Amino acid sequence: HNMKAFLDELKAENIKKFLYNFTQIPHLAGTEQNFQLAKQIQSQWKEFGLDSVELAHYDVLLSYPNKTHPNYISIINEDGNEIFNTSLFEPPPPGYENVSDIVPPFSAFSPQGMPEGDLVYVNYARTEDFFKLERDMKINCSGKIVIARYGKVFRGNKVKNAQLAGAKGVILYSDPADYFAPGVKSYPDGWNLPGGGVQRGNILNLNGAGDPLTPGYPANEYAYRRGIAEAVGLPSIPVHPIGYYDAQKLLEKMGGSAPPDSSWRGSLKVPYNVGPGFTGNFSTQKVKMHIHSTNEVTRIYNVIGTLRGAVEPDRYVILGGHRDSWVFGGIDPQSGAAVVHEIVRSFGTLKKEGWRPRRTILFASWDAEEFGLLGSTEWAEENSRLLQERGVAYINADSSIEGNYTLRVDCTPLMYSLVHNLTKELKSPDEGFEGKSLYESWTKKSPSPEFSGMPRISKLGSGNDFEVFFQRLGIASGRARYTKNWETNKFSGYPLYHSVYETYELVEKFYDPMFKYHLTVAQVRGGMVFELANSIVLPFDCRDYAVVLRKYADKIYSISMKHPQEMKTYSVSFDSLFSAVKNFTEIASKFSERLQDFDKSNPIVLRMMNDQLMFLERAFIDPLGLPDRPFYRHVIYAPSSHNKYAGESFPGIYDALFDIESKVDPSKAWGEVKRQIYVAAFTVQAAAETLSEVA
Amino acid sequence: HNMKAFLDELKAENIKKFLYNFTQIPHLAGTEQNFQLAKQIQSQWKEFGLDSVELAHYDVLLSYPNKTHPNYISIINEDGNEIFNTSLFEPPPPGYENVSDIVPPFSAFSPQGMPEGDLVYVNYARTEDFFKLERDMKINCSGKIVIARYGKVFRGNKVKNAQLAGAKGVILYSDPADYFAPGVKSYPDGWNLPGGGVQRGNILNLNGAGDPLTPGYPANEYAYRRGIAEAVGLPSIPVHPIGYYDAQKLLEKMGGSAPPDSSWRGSLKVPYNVGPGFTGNFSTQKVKMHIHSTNEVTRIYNVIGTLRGAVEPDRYVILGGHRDSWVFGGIDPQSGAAVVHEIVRSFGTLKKEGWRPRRTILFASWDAEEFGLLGSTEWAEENSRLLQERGVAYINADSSIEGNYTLRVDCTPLMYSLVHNLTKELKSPDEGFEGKSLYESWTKKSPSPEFSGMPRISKLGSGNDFEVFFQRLGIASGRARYTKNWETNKFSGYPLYHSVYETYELVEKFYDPMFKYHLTVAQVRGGMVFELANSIVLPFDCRDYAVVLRKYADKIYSISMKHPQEMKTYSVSFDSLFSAVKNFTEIASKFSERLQDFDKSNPIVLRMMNDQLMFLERAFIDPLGLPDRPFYRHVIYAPSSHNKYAGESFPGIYDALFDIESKVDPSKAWGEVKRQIYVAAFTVQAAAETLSEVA
Amino acid sequence: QVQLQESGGGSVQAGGSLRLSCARSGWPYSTYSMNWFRQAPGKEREAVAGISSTMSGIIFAESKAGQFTISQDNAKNTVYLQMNNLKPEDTAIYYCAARRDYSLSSSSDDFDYWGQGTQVTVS
Amino acid sequence: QVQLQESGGGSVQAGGSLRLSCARSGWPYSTYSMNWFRQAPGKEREAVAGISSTMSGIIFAESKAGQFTISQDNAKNTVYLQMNNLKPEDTAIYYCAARRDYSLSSSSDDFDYWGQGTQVTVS
Ligand SMILES: *[C@@H]1O[C@H](CO)[C@@H](O)[C@H](O)[C@H]1NC(C)=O
Ligand SMILES: *[C@@H]1O[C@H](CO)[C@@H](O)[C@H](O)[C@H]1NC(C)=O
Ligand SMILES: *[C@@H]1O[C@H](CO)[C@@H](O)[C@H](O)[C@H]1NC(C)=O
Ligand SMILES: *[C@@H]1O[C@H](CO)[C@@H](O)[C@H](O)[C@H]1NC(C)=O
Ligand SMILES: *[C@@H]1O[C@H](CO)[C@@H](O)[C@H](O)[C@H]1NC(C)=O
Ligand SMILES: *[C@@H]1O[C@H](CO)[C@@H](O)[C@H](O)[C@H]1NC(C)=O
Ligand SMILES: [Ca+2]
Ligand SMILES: [Ca+2]
Ligand SMILES: [Cl-]
Ligand SMILES: [Zn+2]
Ligand SMILES: [Zn+2]
Ligand SMILES: [Zn+2]
Ligand SMILES: [Zn+2]
Repeated sequence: HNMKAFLDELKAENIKKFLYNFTQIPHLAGTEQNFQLAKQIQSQWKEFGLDSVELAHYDVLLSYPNKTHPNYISIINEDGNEIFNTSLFEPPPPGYENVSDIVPPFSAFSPQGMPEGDLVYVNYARTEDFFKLERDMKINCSGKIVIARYGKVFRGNKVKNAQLAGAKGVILYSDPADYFAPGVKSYPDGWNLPGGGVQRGNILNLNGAGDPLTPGYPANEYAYRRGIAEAVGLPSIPVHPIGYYDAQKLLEKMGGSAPPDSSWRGSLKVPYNVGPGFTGNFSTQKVKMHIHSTNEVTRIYNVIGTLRGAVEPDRYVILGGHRDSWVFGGIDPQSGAAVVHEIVRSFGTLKKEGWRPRRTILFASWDAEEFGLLGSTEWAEENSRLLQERGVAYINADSSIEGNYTLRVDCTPLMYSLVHNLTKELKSPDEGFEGKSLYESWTKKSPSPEFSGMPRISKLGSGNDFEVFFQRLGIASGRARYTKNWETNKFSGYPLYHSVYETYELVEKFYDPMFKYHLTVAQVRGGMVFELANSIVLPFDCRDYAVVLRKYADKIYSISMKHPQEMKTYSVSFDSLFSAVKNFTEIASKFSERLQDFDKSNPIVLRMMNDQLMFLERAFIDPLGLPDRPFYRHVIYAPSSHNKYAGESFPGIYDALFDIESKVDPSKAWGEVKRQIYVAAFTVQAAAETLSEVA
Repeated sequence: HNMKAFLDELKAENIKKFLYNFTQIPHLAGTEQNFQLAKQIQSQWKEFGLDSVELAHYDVLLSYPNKTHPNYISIINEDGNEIFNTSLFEPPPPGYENVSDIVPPFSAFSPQGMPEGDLVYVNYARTEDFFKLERDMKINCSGKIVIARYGKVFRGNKVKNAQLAGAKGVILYSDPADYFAPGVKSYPDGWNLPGGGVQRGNILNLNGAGDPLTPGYPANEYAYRRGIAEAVGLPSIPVHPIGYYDAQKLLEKMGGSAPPDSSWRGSLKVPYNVGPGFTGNFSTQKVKMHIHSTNEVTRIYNVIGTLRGAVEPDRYVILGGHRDSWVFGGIDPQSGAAVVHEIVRSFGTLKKEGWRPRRTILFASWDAEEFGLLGSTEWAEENSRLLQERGVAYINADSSIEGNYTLRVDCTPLMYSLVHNLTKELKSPDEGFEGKSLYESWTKKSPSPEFSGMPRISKLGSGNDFEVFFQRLGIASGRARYTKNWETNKFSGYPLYHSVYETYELVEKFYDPMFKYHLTVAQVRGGMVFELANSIVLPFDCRDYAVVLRKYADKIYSISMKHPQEMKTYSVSFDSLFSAVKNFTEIASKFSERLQDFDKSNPIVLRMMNDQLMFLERAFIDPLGLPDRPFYRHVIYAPSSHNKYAGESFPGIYDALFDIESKVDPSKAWGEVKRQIYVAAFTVQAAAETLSEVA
Repeated sequence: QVQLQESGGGSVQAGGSLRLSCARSGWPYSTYSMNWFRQAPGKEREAVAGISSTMSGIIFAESKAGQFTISQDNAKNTVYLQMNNLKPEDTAIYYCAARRDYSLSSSSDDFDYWGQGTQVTVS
Repeated sequence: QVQLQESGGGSVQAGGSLRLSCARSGWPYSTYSMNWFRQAPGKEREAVAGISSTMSGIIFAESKAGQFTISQDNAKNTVYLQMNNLKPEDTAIYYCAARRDYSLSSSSDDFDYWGQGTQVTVS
């Protein structure tokens, strides 16, 4: 009946029990254990009180290693004696030795082959590293194996850059300079990465395609699948990840040119040379990959639960999240999966007491997310014609604890205000803020760089289940989770990310001993969904969108102004974008004024205003999409192409301007820049006119 | 207050006066007179009672002849003496000699050039004709001037086929065998086409792209326009149309090979030879084209008027129609324009007495339709994000009278029931039906080929302002008019189509002396819009869609079954499509039962149901679109690629199957067929599931 | 009535150029087309070149197309016919032939209003 | 307690092949790393080849890449070290070294649990 009852119904002990449940056997996607977990989730959600629970299923292309023929990297002398062999598997965490179906570390969707060549250190394998490699260091990767370090970019971009350079193969490794927090013991006696720990993950470049074999349509039984040679974003070279215990042996013999800069140097006791091949003593010795992993179309299952809306049953508020894991998923994703389970239980007990939401709530335990967000993307593709007309908002729930310091929220500007209000009502679990709202602790620990007294809220990027809903469909999304100190730690993710050591004991001892942070994240997400699906008027604010639009326009304008002579010569102008932003500001102000004064008793007019707020977000969607990326259609927040995961807003103009000084034909590039400016200005003006007076 | 008052308010004398007003000076698009007519329409609609009337304006690429250098096709001897010159203009109709700004006949968007070569008769320039020339008749049209005859296809396809054949230029002409009704005198003393009469029209192949220079976005002031060399669907060879009085002189000297068949032969007293060049006496003589027409970006104006909805102002019911003409447009489009004007006047005189529609009515006088549907397409592009969420239905009103025999309706299956009901209420103006409903006269004169007792309703194709709303946006559309006896006259269009002789006297004397047929068409369109925008529940029926879907599936299945060995070898199956159709039938039945039993008093539930009905049509839209045609997105009713204007439903599968026995790789073609079957089945199933229970 | 007043006759030796101009007085119809007929002293009547009110023309004498050209102006309701490099066989009588239909034909029967005629002698 | 039982001792002439198999008993820890240290009668101590519980191996004596090979099995909890084309200079004492951390190193100081030793006299 009240949100306070729902918030007080959540319990940390239930989160603890669910996390213990989901983190005892491997739950890799496409396996039998994942199917059993999906069945258990369906049964428990049916018992909790959900109106309906179903197991949607799809047949998607997954990748598995050959259990008979393990993958490994070797060092071969002139006669190919294989003097050094890499580790075949990570040592199992204590209390899990007898557990079976622990897959060895591998890069999903890597092709096969036996490539031989010389090693070339490429640092983080970014575009800048390949530039300093090529246009400064006079060194060619073509025909050579390239070894890189995890961090600062997605693995897919690493492999794509290595392919463009012409390398035979990629060896990804994790350096202690980026995944070993100082003063922290390794996993058996702490939360740092040991020498055998290896990070997993796909190396695909689908650009929001979903299933590689079915671009644009769901992979049901009666589906036509293209050839693998014609598949979307399939890597063409073998890739295999190792721990730093083995990269130490790989890079110790490395000789040739010295590292360009101390930035390229890591923390391993290694000269960190870049020159192809080893020292002249071991110049003859080469590196041979051994990758035999195969691809196969297997069946994945998403659990979809429905709680019908009392007043507006067609409006869907979705609480997503994925269930597939790599080995045990003690944090990713079962930490958020337990929170989702407990939120469902609280909703179900409120339903059993007699309560019903005003708007329909769709819960979703996705699958095969670690394989390219396959399950959620395919489900959204199947139900796109429904979600585009009925999707209020989406609330992603991935791994909820990343560190015990402060909250972290990534959401669309339409939710900012709501977030703040909810964060004002809750309580701060952090020390030094007992008896105080979580809002003030979040603000003090994470101040906004552009405001005072307001907490920092980052942008919504990609790489999770919200991607299909937000970047293609255009449904308002939000994520909230606890993380590390943004400034002090300075390392990517967490040391045991996507590792065999991501067990339950790690979360129980080194990340959340009392599950108060899990409880707080559960309260945040549950109250967010509650206010989204229960408020009479949708808790959306457009003035925040106007403000951030002006900020993004100024940023892109400065980036363009970096080339004043070129813009003057080709008459590149940004007046249209600024006029569109100003008109959006004015129209949003007038729409908010109408919202403040209107009869809420009349259901039809209230539906009118709520539909306007709903479709404001969809107004930014470009039907044609970004160039070469038809499945990225969000004009404002789509991921960039070149500097993805670190890119700026207005991805079209930003991508057009990127490295524009290196183009062979400046006129064509600046014409493309003008075209993207025109597209952005028209999209902003149209999204503004969406909020104008209705006839 | 009542539809009966609205229908009784419409008068034939007002139609006559409006037609007289609009059919006295030239109103070619982009000229000053068109702008003055737009201003007059705005002022009169404001006086009638419309809430707001605006002049939307765009800058689109139009084509005009050089008034200093007229176009004409010549015959040159060995020394190029130009022994025969074509007619520079057609004689003005009587009483219109002093009228100025009468543009000479020309094919819009034809490039320039002075090509020389020999002549090849290509009948109607269809694909089958070129197949007959090259596969059977051993004729290479490359390097030769192609002359064709108007009919049975679109001019754009004629020019495209001539381009693929490799011709230098195209000469279009109207044969008396296709535009001269027997026993009918020419225009000065009848309604038949004289020898000077020339049909005009664009020769573009935009595939629903609108403005050639701005594909996908409106042509506002801050727009980036591609180079004309990179423009969409621009002809690459000169094209110029003539009358048969000059084509007789062109073809009398024609020699070489005999005509393939009497089907190729027309009615002119010429041998109708196909052989390149003239006979032996005039073999040296050649034909030289003189085309200097130019392209230029000019401003066009659409007139948009709004009547705000009393209960649901956000739902737009649109009554479209275009205002641009070629010379005077006595029928095309000023008959529909006068009907729209009188409908607006009746709506306004009902509004001035307190009445207001339940849903918003948007009236639209489009522009530059004869130039590629430019005005309506650009306006829809600008307002796409509004129409996709608010567009109930669109009613196109082009030329109203095509003949005095019987009614003709082309609409989506969602309107069939409504189309029947209104037609039962109205009266039949036809002879032998005094005091009889329009329904029975329409049924007897135009029986449905499949059913009995139901009038024939054809499909919704393309080539008019409904195209952008239906084939891309996915808004339910409908057209009604009066036409000729389908089974007797057997000639395309009408003799004076797109001609200088399409004057007011023609309509007043030989097509509608008493304007009772115009009155009946006005009643049909007005009552259709009235019931569409005024009914509590939208008058849409999905069972008709299910029935026609099954019929189309059977037809495409038979066309595929024409190749049983190939389908058996490649395992081509249609079971998915049939299962989708069956599920659509069952879900439509259940949804109709729910429509019969639901509380209309509750406004929220009624809004839910009407939203489902509205978005049923939109569910058929494919976001990716048909291959090579991103702007044709209707899965069921999109125009075909090869045999357009005569094609079948499910255009993807039909196009894939077309000439599949001539493909070099049968496996690839049959895989494409399977892919299109998969796409169609998924689209049908999704559109069915949009009518399922709402959570 | 309609009178096709002919003028421009002369007698010039071979290689000369003659101008045969004629007006169209009293023509009440909106549409017209007329032709220049040539009859040799010892032969039949044959067409040479016709023009129409639609600004369309043709020369039927393809053998001597370069020598003969036809032009008109509706402002003067007049039509001129130009000789090039005259030859002795061009000595003939030239008639006007005007008719309602805006077509071009070599048949003398289709024309009802005929011109006065003009002798042309080439030595 | 942990004991490294050694075997495979043999004074085979030049070109012979020996299997030095050693078993690890009483190892309580989950992980392990073990190494083969060869000491010549007149030289110091150096590493030859090492293997880990992660099924990772390395050969330290690069000159003997083909002659010497290492292969461990945890089912019998032992490791095998194979000779090829033995040479007189290979006459030495071979020790087994075991350590907690599952890395591979040539340092004799890291290893604590040391083997019994085995004499090999290649003649
Ligand atoms: C694994 O490798 C073996 C080696 O021959 C092969 O027989 C087997 O088919 C492979 N497994 C696959 C490809 O699934
Ligand atoms: C938990 O908090 C303590 C105290 O701030 C910190 O030392 C420790 O590293 C944290 N553990 C994490 C972030 O896993
Ligand atoms: C029409 O042709 C004349 C001939 O030279 C040219 O001067 C003029 O520019 C042309 N008009 C155009 C291109 O609009
Ligand atoms: C009008 O109707 C009469 C009688 O059927 C018919 O002869 C005439 O051709 C019609 N006129 C048209 C169709 O323009
Ligand atoms: C045809 O037109 C050209 C150019 O206007 C002119 O020179 C020629 O004399 C004309 N010929 C005829 C027969 O009208
Ligand atoms: C490396 O693996 C290969 C294949 O299993 C094997 O033949 C070789 O002896 C191994 N080498 C080492 C040093 O473990
Ligand atoms: Ca897919
Ligand atoms: Ca456009
Ligand atoms: Cl129409
Ligand atoms: Zn995750
Ligand atoms: Zn993950
Ligand atoms: Zn029209
Ligand atoms: Zn038209």
